[PDB]
Amino acid sequence: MEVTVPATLNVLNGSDARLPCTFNSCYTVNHKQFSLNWTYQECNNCSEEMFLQFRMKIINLKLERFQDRVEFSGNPSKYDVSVMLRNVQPEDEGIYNCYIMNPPDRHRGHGKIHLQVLM
Amino acid sequence: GPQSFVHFTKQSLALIEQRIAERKSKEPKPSSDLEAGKQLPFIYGDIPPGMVSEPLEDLDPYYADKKTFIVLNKGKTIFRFNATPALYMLSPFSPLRRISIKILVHSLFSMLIMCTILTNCIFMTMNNPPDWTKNVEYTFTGIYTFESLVKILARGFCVGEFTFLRDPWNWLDFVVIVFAYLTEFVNNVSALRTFRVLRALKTISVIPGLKTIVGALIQSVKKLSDVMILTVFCLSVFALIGLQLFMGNLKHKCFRNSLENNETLESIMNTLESEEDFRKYFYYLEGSKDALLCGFSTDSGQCPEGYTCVKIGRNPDYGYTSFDTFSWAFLALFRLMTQDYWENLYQQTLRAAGKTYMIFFVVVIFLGSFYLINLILAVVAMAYEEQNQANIEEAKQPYWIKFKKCIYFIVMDPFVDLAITICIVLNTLFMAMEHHPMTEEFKNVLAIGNLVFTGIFAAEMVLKLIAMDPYEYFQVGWNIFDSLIVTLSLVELFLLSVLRSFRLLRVFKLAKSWPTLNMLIKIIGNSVGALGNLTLVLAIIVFIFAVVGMQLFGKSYKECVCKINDDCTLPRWHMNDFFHSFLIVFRVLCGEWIETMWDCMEVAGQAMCLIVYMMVMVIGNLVVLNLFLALLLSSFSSDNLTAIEEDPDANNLQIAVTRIKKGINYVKQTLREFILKAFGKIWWNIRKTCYKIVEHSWFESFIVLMILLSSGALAFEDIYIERKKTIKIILEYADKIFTYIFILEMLLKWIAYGYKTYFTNAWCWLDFLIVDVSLVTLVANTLGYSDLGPIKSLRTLRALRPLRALSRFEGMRVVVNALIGAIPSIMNVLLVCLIFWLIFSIMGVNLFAGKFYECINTTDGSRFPASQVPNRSECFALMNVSQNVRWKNLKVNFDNVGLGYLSLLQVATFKGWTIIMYAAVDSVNVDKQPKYEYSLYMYIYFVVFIIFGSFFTLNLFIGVIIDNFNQQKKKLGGQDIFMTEEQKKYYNAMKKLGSKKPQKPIPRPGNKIQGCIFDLVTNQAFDISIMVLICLNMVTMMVEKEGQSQHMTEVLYWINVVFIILFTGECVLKLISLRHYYFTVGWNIFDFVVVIISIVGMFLADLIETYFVSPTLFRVIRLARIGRILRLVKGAKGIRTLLFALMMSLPALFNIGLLLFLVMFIYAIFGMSNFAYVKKEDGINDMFNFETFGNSMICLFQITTSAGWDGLLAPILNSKPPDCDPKKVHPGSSVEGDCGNPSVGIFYFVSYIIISFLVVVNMYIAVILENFSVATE
Amino acid sequence: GCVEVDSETEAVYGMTFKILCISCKRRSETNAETFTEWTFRQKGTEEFVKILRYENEVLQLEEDERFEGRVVWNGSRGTKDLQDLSIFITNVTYNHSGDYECHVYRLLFFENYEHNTSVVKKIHIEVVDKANRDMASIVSEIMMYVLIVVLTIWLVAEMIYCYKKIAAATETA
Ligand SMILES: CC(C)CCC[C@@H](C)[C@H]1CC[C@H]2[C@@H]3CC=C4C[C@@H](OC(=O)CCC(=O)O)CC[C@]4(C)[C@H]3CC[C@]12C
Ligand SMILES: CC(C)CCC[C@@H](C)[C@H]1CC[C@H]2[C@@H]3CC=C4C[C@@H](OC(=O)CCC(=O)O)CC[C@]4(C)[C@H]3CC[C@]12C
Ligand SMILES: Nc1nnc(-c2cccc(Cl)c2Cl)c(N)n1
Ligand SMILES: *[C@@H]1O[C@H](CO)[C@@H](O)[C@H](O)[C@H]1NC(C)=O
Ligand SMILES: *[C@@H]1O[C@H](CO)[C@@H](O)[C@H](O)[C@H]1NC(C)=O
Ligand SMILES: *[C@@H]1O[C@H](CO)[C@@H](O)[C@H](O)[C@H]1NC(C)=O
Repeated sequence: MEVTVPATLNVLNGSDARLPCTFNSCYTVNHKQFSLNWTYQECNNCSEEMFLQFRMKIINLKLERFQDRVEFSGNPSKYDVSVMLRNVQPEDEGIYNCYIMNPPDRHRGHGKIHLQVLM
Repeated sequence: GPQSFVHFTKQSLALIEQRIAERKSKEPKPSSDLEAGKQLPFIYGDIPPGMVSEPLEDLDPYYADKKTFIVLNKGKTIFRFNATPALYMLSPFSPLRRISIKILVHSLFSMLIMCTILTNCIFMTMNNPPDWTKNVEYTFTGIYTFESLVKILARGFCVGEFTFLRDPWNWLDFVVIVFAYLTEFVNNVSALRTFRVLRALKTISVIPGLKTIVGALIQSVKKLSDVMILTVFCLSVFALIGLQLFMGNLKHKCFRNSLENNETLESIMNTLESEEDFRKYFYYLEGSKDALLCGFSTDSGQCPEGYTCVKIGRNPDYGYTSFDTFSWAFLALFRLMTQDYWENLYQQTLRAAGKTYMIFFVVVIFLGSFYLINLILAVVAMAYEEQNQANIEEAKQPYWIKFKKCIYFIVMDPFVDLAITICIVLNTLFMAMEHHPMTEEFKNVLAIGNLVFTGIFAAEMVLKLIAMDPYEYFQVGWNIFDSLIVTLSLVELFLLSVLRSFRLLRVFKLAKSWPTLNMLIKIIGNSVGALGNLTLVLAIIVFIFAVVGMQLFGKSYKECVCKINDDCTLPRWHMNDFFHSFLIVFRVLCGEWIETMWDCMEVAGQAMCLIVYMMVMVIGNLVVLNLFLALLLSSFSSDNLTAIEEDPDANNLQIAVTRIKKGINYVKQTLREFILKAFGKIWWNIRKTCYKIVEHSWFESFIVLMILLSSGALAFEDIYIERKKTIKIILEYADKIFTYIFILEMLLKWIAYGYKTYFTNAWCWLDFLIVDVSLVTLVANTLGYSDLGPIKSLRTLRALRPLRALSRFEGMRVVVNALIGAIPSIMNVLLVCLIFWLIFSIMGVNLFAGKFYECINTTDGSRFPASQVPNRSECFALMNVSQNVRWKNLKVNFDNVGLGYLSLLQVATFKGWTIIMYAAVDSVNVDKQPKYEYSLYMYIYFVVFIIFGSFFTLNLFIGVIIDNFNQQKKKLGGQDIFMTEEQKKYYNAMKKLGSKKPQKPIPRPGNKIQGCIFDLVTNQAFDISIMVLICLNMVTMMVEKEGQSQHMTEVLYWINVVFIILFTGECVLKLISLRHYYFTVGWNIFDFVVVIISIVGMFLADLIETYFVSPTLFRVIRLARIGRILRLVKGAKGIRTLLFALMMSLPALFNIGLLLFLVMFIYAIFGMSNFAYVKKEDGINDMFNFETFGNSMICLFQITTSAGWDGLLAPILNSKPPDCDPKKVHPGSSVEGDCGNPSVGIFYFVSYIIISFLVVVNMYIAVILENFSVATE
Repeated sequence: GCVEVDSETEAVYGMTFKILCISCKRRSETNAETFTEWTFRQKGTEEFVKILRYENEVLQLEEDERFEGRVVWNGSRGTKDLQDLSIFITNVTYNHSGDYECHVYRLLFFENYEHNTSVVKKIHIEVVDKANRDMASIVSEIMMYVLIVVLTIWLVAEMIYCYKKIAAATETA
């Protein structure tokens, strides 16, 4: 299971950030079986906050720290699971993690993005 | 003259300059014996010390006008260089140039390059390499670039002739180096790694002798153009026929009758994705990946009750087995022609369409699958014989001496060799007495016997080494061989199974006194002797293909593994690593390429897998067939040169038997001497009239008709005869009348001929035996003993009644005479095969005796994982708890030598070998549960056996049989041995059609418009236009597919009608132009017939699809369109000759097929008699069994090609519970039990496949070969 | 395997008789649970009357004077997947002549599917006092004998004619 994510993503304050998380699993993405776990952590050792997931439909938990600024921007049927984010605040700087499981695959992938807010 | 060795100097350059000036003012052939890469002519003698590896004058006077020079190498080889400065910068008189020339000409340079390439080919065989191999690949790139640099410095890059780029292999070297540097700096990784395999092809360049072999192979492949064109055309025609007949038929499935929630077939099919979901709506057999196929006809497959047949879903085998499109039909027809897993397609098509469609498969198998392969073999054979003839023509153009002498007297006596040969035979027979359930005392006696035998051989070795010194002992290859065997035996005694089987090679010492067993040694030695380069090229090609397949598809096989295996584990055959890639390539060469190609496609794409597999098939089979034919022709032709007299120094065995017979004569004479000292005119007319009646055509015809009727009455005794009581009674009384008729005929022949004339005749003996069996059966039935054991068993011999037609039919009697003549050589080669296979059988017993047992779940047939139930004791402990557990064994295994023979036969024929190989590689030990691929490298045993037995043993078999046929033909006086005297006249008249000169041209008519049309129609432009129109019509017929729109169907119909109009118009033009001269040409009247058939077929199909409902009749009638595309033969001279060869070989093939049909009929009757009630397992199912004459003939035609005979024999090997039920009750019959007879089944199937091999392969090859030479002549 | 043989149609008075009813499945590898019921319409009557039922290896005879103590099971034994559903009359009388029906109730067990089907087989039984010979057997024997005699007569005629011709030619020579 191969997951392609940028190690560092630098965006300007007040701009929109698209978090590129992609994979190349051999089997077709069965929406009845696909599992997504998007988590955010302020640091590598910090705990992860569960905020976005796919079980059967894109479900956004709408955390207070993200408000209504988090939506889905990829497509599982074409192997893009990217997450968009409007008007990136300086507080949005941190580490974003995408975890993907795509049955009947056995290996479980993990993509990590460090989002940086520029002045 | 040796003074011509002058150095290349400035005066030489000035002379070349003045000569080029004269050449410019001027505004032949170079010497072949002086050409570069060869040795100097012997006239030049030895090289003086001062001129080796130095610029010399061009020794060829041809190049006296050009700036070219010669550098001579130690070892007497000549390299032709260029005197033009390299790169326009470095003159030939330069230190760099001289050093580079010396380096290039040195042999250590070539040795280093060969070692480098062979080392890199080892690192190529790593699926994932360690991180430190980057340094090694950098070292390899550095060595390669240094070699290329020294070549460029020595001979210039691309400046004039004799430069670096002028050699085609230097192109490959340059491409390799640029690819390496590009992938190192600029950077698909898999494609670059697959390009790294190109560094293996440099073995051809650096190893001497391989370049010529590759060139010869390419020249041979240039000779197959006509055969390839004909093969493609025939496959296209058969694919179009199959597309017309079976389009969409493999999408039939059994669908549920009762549906809930208002759901319909479309609604269900729009939601299902998984096989578990499909299994709830379609009927699947247990442990199957595809839904059961059904049919709408009476003879097709039957759905269960509550299921109905419908055309929906996907085709079987991942969707790859179908006739839905021309491409898939072409793939299926290529598979049929190569006969690779063709029985599965046979059974699938029969189940889906009907059993009357076996005619298509009969025609295909006996017209393409055999004739095209034999044509390919014949053409390659002639290419090799022309190459060999050209090669031959060019070649033509104090106290110790007492003991020494005493032991020389003792051990060199001829009787000693006879005693040693007897000991060898006894030791082999003693080793062949090993089985799995062997008691301790038997093991002890075997060990003691083997110890005694190795002691005897060692004592003989010591006696022979003290009789003469080692300097004379070690001078003979036989003594070296025996020395190796004895020392290995001693090593094993001091210390395995393998070393125990090593002593078995001593059986080859009988080759001295066995002329036929020496042929096997000659073939094997040639394979690594004269043809060692061909074998090496084959090995290099196989290595390259294995590496390429691994590099391309190994990662895919591991990522997409759940697409091809339910457990998400790698299958048995994959390409994830080098050994399994090589196994796949070797299996393809064996001839199994479709089952692995399906998984290849599933994981890594149709285009890539198809390209790679087709390349492997074509190139590997070309090289393997070339090696096979080279071995055959070399060993059976070049060995016949009368080198040495027949045993000039008589062998010790011959001297021993001569002394033995002399002593026998002496003893007989002495004993005879000792015992003698101690002590009516009307009867002749009766015989004459009996002879007149018997020898009459009316009598012969009546008896032949009776034979046919009595033979045909045997086919009605199905298992369904209890429903036909009138037919039963009629057939009983018919049996009585037939017995009376034949008894009367035999009495008449007795009185007509005389007892001596009758009984010195094999045909009369056969008739007498058959009528005696019939009379005994009739008498026993009359006396009431109709069920007395052996008397009841004697009734199955009624299947031999058809054997009375061999003497009646001249074509069958003609073929049987050839078989009888060839019998002795068949026995010889069969004995050699048995002796050779005994070694492998004993080795297989020693390796796998008793290790094929396993503990299975009977419900699923799945082996328990060895973590639980690791041995048979735990298997029994689990059986005491569960109820569906069993400690099972393979039915065909290596438990003794007898069963090892059957295992070896199944492996050598490639039918059922995979089960044995899986068991062998899983085997752990005795009373131990097998583990998956625990003994992985047991595949090497089967690879080595397949090579040595199946390839060399088949080479020997074919060589001996064709030699016997040639000797028979020479004995007859150059007369065809497969044709009757009446057929010879037809053949002679028919042979004259290939040499008639063109007749006078048709005169122009009188009418002006008629003459103008004549000039229009007699034109090459007209002929070419007609040919391209035929090609376009063929394309429009190829375009048509399954599920096409009604619009496309209508436009295709209109296009075809337009083509019909065009061809009819051209026929009318030719008719009105040529008047009545048109019908004087066979091709012209063939075109006329085709035009009429096309018009009639179109009208009839339109009628049958409008005023009638009959899709099958419509499909069959629509086959008349193939006539419009069969006309491409007219303008194709290359394939017309091959078709004429086929037409020339038809009369003998007819007789061969007649005999084959008689044998198949007899075997079918025997099969219905014996195996009609065996359990439905493996290859015996509801549709392919021995319950009916039609079913039996279908199965027998299937196994005539040796396909699925393992799967048909497997249900018959059951003889005891819980495999079978001896007291099973069959409703509607009095027969009890569903068990088989293992001995009868083994004899039946082995004998049938041997007969099929001896007829349908060997006579087919001989007939096709001779008639292809004739058609070619 | 299973072959659907039809029953005989003539039973002799005072002896034993077996009434055949074989019903095979379309596919022999499928599982089923089968039971049967036999009805009987005596000649001279118009109504079919149930006489027995067999299920789960127990035969249940209805209270019928004509068949009490005369019918035993003669079909497939030891299983619930009945394919031979024959009965056996141990003492034939004149009350056993009429039309019989063999109702077969088969319940196939498929994957997530059960099919409850039914078959009916009709057997007409006529009782006699003496067992008649088969017309097919009679005509077959007659034709075999006439064929034997015709062939022998033809051969003897040809032998006599050829012998006389050969003797005449020889004595002329
Ligand atoms: C040269 C070729 C033609 C073979 C010549 C004969 C012998 C070299 C071999 C071939 C087959 C062998 C036989 C094959 C099988 C058996 C059965 C085996 O006994 C069993 O089957 C034991 C089974 C049990 O104990 O349960 C004893 C050896 C024997 C007779 C073998 C004895 C030696 C034979 C005759
Ligand atoms: C030329 C003649 C004399 C022999 C022709 C056959 C050989 C190619 C065979 C016979 C013995 C075989 C060997 C016998 C034993 C083994 C051990 C086997 O491994 C095991 O048994 C399991 C080891 C483990 O995992 O612990 C792997 C194959 C190998 C090397 C075999 C390789 C192939 C051999 C050499
Ligand atoms: N090596 C090998 N040799 N011969 C055969 C063979 C056997 C019987 C019939 C046929 Cl037609 C073949 Cl080709 C085979 N299946 N495999
Ligand atoms: C078909 O649909 C109707 C409602 O439209 C429903 O009442 C009915 O139960 C359905 N059919 C069955 C037999 O389930
Ligand atoms: C086998 O099973 C029976 C019944 O459960 C049990 O009584 C007996 O002890 C078992 N015997 C062995 C040898 O396991
Ligand atoms: C049938 O029953 C009658 C009356 O009981 C008896 O006379 C006759 O012998 C019986 N037949 C048989 C076959 O027992």
